Amino acid sequence: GQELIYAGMPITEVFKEEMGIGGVLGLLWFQKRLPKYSCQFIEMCLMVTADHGPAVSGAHNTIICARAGKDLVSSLTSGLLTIGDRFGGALDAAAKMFSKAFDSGIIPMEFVNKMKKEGKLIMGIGHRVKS
Amino acid sequence: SAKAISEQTGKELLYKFICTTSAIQNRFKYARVTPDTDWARLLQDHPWLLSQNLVVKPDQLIKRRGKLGLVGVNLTLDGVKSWLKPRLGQEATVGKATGFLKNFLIEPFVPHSQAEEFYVCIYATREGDYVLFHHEGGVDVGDVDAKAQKLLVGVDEKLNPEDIKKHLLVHAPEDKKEILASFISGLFNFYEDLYFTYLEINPLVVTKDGVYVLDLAAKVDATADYICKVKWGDIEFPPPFGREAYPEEAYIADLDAKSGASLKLTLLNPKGRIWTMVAGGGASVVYSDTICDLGGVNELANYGEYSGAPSEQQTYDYAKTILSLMTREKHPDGKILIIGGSIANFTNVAATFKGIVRAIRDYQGPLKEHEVTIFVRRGGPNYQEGLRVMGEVGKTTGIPIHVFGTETHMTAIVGMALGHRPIKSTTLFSRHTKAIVWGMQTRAVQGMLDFDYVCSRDEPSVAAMVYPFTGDHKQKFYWGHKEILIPVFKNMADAMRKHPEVDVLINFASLRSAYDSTMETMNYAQIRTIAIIAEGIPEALTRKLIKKADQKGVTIIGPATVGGIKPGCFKIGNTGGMLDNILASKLYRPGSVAYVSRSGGMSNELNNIISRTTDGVYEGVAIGGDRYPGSTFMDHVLRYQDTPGVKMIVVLGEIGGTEEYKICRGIKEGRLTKPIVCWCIGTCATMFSSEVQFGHAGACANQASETAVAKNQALKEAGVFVPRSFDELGEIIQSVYEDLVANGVIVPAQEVPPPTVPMDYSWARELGLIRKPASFMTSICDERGQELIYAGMPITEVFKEEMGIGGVLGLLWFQKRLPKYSCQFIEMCLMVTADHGPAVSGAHNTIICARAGKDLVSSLTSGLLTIGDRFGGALDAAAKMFSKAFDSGIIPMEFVNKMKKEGKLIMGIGHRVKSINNPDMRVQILKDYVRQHFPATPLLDYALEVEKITTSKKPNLILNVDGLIGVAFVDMLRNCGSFTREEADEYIDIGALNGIFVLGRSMGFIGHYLDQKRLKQGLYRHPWDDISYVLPE
Amino acid sequence: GQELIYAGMPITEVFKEEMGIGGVLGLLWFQKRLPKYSCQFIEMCLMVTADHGPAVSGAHNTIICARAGKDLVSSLTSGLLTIGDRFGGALDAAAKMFSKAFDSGIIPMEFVNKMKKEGKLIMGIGHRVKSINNPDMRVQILKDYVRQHFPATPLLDYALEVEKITTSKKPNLILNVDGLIGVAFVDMLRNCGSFTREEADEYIDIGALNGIFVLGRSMGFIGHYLDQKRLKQGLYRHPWDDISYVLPE
Ligand SMILES: CC(C)(COP(=O)(O)OP(=O)(O)OC[C@H]1O[C@@H](n2cnc3c(N)ncnc32)[C@H](O)[C@@H]1OP(=O)(O)O)[C@@H](O)C(=O)NCCC(=O)NCCS
Ligand SMILES: CC(C)(COP(=O)(O)OP(=O)(O)OC[C@H]1O[C@@H](n2cnc3c(N)ncnc32)[C@H](O)[C@@H]1OP(=O)(O)O)[C@@H](O)C(=O)NCCC(=O)NCCS
Ligand SMILES: CC(C)(COP(=O)(O)OP(=O)(O)OC[C@H]1O[C@@H](n2cnc3c(N)ncnc32)[C@H](O)[C@@H]1OP(=O)(O)O)[C@@H](O)C(=O)NCCC(=O)NCCS
Ligand SMILES: Nc1ncnc2c1ncn2[C@@H]1O[C@H](COP(=O)(O)OP(=O)(O)O)[C@@H](O)[C@H]1O
Ligand SMILES: [Mg+2]
Ligand SMILES: [Mg+2]
Repeated sequence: GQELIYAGMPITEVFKEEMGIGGVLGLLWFQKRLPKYSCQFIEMCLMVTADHGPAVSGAHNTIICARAGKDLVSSLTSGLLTIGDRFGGALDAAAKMFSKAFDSGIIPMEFVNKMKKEGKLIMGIGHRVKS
Repeated sequence: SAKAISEQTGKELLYKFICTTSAIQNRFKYARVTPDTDWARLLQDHPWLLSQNLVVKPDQLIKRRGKLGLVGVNLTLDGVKSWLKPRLGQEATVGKATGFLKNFLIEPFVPHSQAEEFYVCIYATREGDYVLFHHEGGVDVGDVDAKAQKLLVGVDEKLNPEDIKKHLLVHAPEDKKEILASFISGLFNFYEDLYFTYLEINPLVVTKDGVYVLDLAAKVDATADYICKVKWGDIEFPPPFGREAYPEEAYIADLDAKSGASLKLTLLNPKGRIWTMVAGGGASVVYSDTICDLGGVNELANYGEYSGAPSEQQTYDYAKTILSLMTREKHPDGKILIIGGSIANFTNVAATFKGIVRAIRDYQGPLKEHEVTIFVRRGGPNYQEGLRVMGEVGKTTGIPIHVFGTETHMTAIVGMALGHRPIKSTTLFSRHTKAIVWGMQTRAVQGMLDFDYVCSRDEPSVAAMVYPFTGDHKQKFYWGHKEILIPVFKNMADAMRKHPEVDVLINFASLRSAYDSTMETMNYAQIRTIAIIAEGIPEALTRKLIKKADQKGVTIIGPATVGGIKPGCFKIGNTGGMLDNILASKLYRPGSVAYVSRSGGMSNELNNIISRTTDGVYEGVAIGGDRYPGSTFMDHVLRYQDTPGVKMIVVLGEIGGTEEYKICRGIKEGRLTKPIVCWCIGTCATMFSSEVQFGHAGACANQASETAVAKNQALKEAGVFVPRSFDELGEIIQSVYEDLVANGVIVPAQEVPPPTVPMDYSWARELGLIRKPASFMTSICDERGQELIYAGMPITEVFKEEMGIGGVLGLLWFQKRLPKYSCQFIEMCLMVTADHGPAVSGAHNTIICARAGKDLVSSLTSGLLTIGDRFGGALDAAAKMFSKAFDSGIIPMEFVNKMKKEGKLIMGIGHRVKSINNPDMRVQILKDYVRQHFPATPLLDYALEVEKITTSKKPNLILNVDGLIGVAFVDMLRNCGSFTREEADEYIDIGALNGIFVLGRSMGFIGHYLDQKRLKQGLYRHPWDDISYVLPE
Repeated sequence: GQELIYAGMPITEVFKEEMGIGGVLGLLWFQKRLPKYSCQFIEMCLMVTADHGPAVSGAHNTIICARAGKDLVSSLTSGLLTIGDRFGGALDAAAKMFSKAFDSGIIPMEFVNKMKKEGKLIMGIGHRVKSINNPDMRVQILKDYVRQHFPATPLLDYALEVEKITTSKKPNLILNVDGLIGVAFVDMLRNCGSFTREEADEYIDIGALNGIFVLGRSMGFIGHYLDQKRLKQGLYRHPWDDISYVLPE
């Protein structure tokens, strides 16, 4: 077009309506004009997940790669490719687990015990130091 | 179709599987004798042959053997051998059939009285299976239908044993009723379980000792093979007495059995000069009728058909069989090949004709030697291209081929070749009909939509598709020039629920699952009409479909049909084909003529004929070719009688069954008042010496009344407009029509032009009307062909030439057939670069990745992405640096000093531990191979001179493996003789050397991934004590 | 060390013993000195999987990427990342499927019917053009090799029985190259005598078969990258007339 359109909304309208990164993500991922608290929450998640030091599987790989004299894209992707199972997968895993448990109609205690019997740990539960 | 089995086959099955309280005697006591019998072995296997007297008779589907002196009764083995001496191998003429007596059965003689002989018969009909019994059995029973007690076991009914005693055994001796009732009960269950359609035991003997099955004649429903294979085993279906069995027939039968397509071949006269290769069960019979009407009966070599969209390969295998058969011996007047057919509904004429053309090319020498002339007539999908390739093969081979299309009357080529001429619910569909299509049939759906658009329908006729193998999704289609979406459902229940407007289902399920999916459809009350496409559904299953449909008021069109068409309203699947044919035959608007045919191909020929002779088709239905059509000729004729828009009816009948007589009855009763035109195909069968099963499963006359000749006569007598032959059908339709216009019965509507649909891109390019530029360009591999090609070399040749990995790389990377030493050197490089431990950047990243629980590709690429500069780059760097220096003309010492001045180190020089006196083995291995096999190594020589200098500074400044591979690879490209300097230089520049490292090391990295997984290594996190955190304040 | 060691074997010994690429792969992937027929068969697989034209998901991506002026590694990996499910996954899928079916003890007919009921198609069965009477040459090359050199082929034997069934429905439901490599590789791991059942099963599971395809096809992909560079091919932009834009209102 004569203007860039994000999920039916023109780029000028996107700015005029003060959508923000959260709002833009709403259009491009979900094709929705989300409530402003929802946009703000998305932005908030992107901020707390921004980084967690250079020791983690992904950061380490990017660093190695950067240090092996590679480009931004190569270095970034080399790190991103670790994201998925044992690294960064927990968000999806936790959401899926709890959603299943909830929707199954089992009470939290039944769920806790079900996991123990099945020999599974709860995703999204536990911390190395935080009490 | 129902096929006869030998007496031995039937008895073996009976003895194996019958379940009765009755003690059946002489179980498996039979011995088969042929002219090749090893009597010593026969006697070893059948010692009972010496235990009592015997009976001997041929087992060749010969009826009334006793009356022919062909049953030798109460003989010793010596007597049997003497009886066989003048008979075994002898020719015999039984009626109009003449064959050789080559297969006999020997069984124990069963002494009994004439009073101990009984007659039992079970046979299938639409309404169920009749069970016949007579107490006066044997070689003199006479008319069993009139005499014998008869009992109908309904379609899903069970045979009540009390009914056997009550209705059937009325005249049976009292002391034998219990045993007969038990046997008959078991016999019926056997008949059902093994899919018999006819089972006669005459005589059945019952003595003080038990039950004896003296004779057995039977037919099984051969279409039930997929069910009964296990029980039947390698069941053999013999040719009728008088005909021989040929291996070419068995070959075609095996092809037929392995596909939805229909492939049929029966040899009538291998030495005949008239051969046919016609598409369709209907058209093939019409062409045979025409040939016989023109006096060619004695010279007609075969009867056969191909239909149901066979592939190019299937058509090739079919055609090569015919061509081989017609070039066995020369005929003085040469030979003729008739390649005909209707205007096809969906068979791809180009694909099938390309198969035939390939066979013609392969047999061109013999065809010319045998003076073969070919005549072609065909219409249907891509027929234009089909006709072109036929014409072209004639030109290139010099074989005379005369090619015709839709403008030539179907059977006209026969006269040319022979020198006679020079060269329930009344309304099923409306303009509102919505259908569900079962099966992934996107082409048929698009064809329906193209028809709907030109018919000026408000909405598409297909509301949804059901396909159980995929998940629910939407499929793209075209409504004019507009792209639309049609939903596809995994489950039928979802499609029905979401589309309550649907009252029609078109079932494209294969024969294997059509029964269950049709029964499933009938659980949805919304569905009032079901079209069943599949050919080959067992008759017993179709009867169950009929029972349920009748009780639910559902109209079934099919099985074994293309469907039907209602101009202006609705088109069933492929019926009527593509837009070109819909427009040509004016199928976009209704006329006044309604028709019904068994044949799909012929229904589209009727569309053509009717469009040319009248105001056009009002509605047409193809009932299908099966013995029990879901809806009959009468069912549709009555709908047409009750449809005011219909002014005349056309019926294309067929040999087999007595359906057409219902029309005679309806006229006589005054129910049918509209003019009816009818022609029954299959008049040729009357002239054949043995029974012939035509293409349609139902096209076989089991009684005199079922012949086409008989039916045509009866219809003509009843007042139906019957032509002299199929050739005069068009003439009679036009005559009836013209009389109806004259009498003001019909008022032809003024013609309105229909909506215009764009040509699909596909056809447009094919006819070269448009040109569209390719966005891409490749030169290394071609997968489009009959074989995979790597840079001009076919995959088989790659293997034949023992190219190896190195050779394949030469092809795909350089598009060159490299010298074997060069290939081997490449393989050598991949081997030395395979791995170098887990400590290096890439291996480390792959390992971290595999430990982070990732897949092989993610883990491998995570490590590959470290390749390039500081890691893995040295091969390219060394090659480039040394090549530049060499080519500049500077001597090695000048180069060493230049680099020092420029503040650069020499790439490919240096090692942490390997000294000049302590060499790197990888370097040695390669250096030695290179020196021993390469014709020239100028750059390696230069590099070794540089090494001489550097090692005199520090002993570890040796030429390392990256330098050695780098310069040797340059020497290979430059001096192997496959590349110009320009080419060699380009390949180095574009990074072929980086490719070597990457490809080589990928093996090590995948190795590490597998290792970490097998070593069950947990998530890695780098220790904090190895990280200096220098953050702001 | 003073010498490079591949799974306990020094690099000179590797060359001296004429191990070849197949032999090297034996050591690095499985840590086994495989029979020479097994090595040669591996090399053969890597050759038939080398390439299959520029139309396939992966090749296309590599080409686009090369044309967008990127490096060998970026272009290769951009293509490799498509390998896995609907592209190149079939070898693993077929091997796993047939191995399960075989080991379950169900006869080929039971298996064929089980799949139909479960609403699943057989992985490694079917071809767009190759018929039972018009064979896939890659399948021929390998089938013939294996029949000649594999001492035992139980799973291939089972698969060919399943092929017998499927081809008698529709003639193009042949055992394709992904099915043929899949089952032959299983037969190799199980019957070459270098692996315990447990070992053979672990290797299939951890996706050694995906490795074969990835490694093999990497040659074709690098081939394409080089080709595009040499063909001095410009930046690609997909044409708008091939895209249906179904945006909200
Ligand atoms: C008992 C003891 C040895 C180990 O227990 P611990 O470390 O506290 O607990 P565990 O490691 O067994 O884990 C506790 C529970 O959390 C559960 N759990 C852990 N992580 C979980 C997760 N992410 N999701 C769900 N459940 C989780 C475990 O399944 C376990 O369940 P259970 O108690 O129902 O079996 C320890 O508590 C102890 O030393 N106690 C002192 C006893 C003492 O004084 N001894 C006498 C010396 S004189
Ligand atoms: C002088 C000394 C300190 C360091 O020198 P070194 O390690 O031999 O040499 P360098 O590290 O400087 O490298 C040697 C040369 O190889 C060159 N070089 C290194 N790697 C190279 C490569 N890959 N390609 C090309 N040139 C390379 C360097 O440019 C250098 O060149 P130059 O000699 O012309 O300057 C060391 O030799 C020494 O300790 N000597 C003993 C002196 C002694 O006994 N002192 C008295 C104590 S009482
Ligand atoms: C029936 C027909 C419409 C569609 O059938 P088709 O294309 O041969 O077969 P399908 O698309 O349904 O697939 C055939 C079988 O292969 C199976 N199959 C396909 N790919 C498979 C795979 N990869 N693994 C396993 N099974 C597979 C399907 O499950 C199906 O099984 P089923 O037959 O047991 O249901 C078609 O054969 C036809 O047109 N036949 C001619 C009938 C005729 O002449 N009609 C009368 C006109 S007058
Ligand atoms: N094994 C046998 N023992 C005694 N009589 C037999 C035996 N086989 C046949 N018969 C007699 O021979 C007659 C003719 O043979 P049959 O099998 O009925 O042939 P067809 O019906 O062709 O004439 C039978 O009706 C029966 O009387
Ligand atoms: Mg008899
Ligand atoms: Mg047919």
